[PDB]
Amino acid sequence: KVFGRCELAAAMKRHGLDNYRGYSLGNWVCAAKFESNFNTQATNRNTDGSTDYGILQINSRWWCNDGRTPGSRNLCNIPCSALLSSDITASVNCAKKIVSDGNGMNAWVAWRNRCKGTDVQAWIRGCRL
Ligand code: NA
Repeated sequence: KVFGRCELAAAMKRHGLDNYRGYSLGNWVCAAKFESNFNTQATNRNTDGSTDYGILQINSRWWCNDGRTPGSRNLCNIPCSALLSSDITASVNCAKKIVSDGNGMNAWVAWRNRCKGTDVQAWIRGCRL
């Protein structure tokens, strides 16, 4: 599913991301825009052999199981395919583990290079929240 911008925020707000570990909701919308273009079926392979999955591009070296990432962990205890659902629940729940790992949102490279320090409230403007 490809979310609309305001529709995504509603989904994120309802699942408890607004101000989760102190990141305002706009940070999470901005990170989804630049990670996946709001497309829940986004996948991207990396040079190490890992793959990033779903609306927040969660990586199979640490976070989910894809059966092809040798030696990797599965810290969210999910198959990477769950991250591709139209229902974002599994993505959000895993995201909350990742941001709580010590480096905050810097674990998302698009966030660090395209959102951090920018006017991220602009991503929720106009929305009925
Ligand atoms: Na893995």
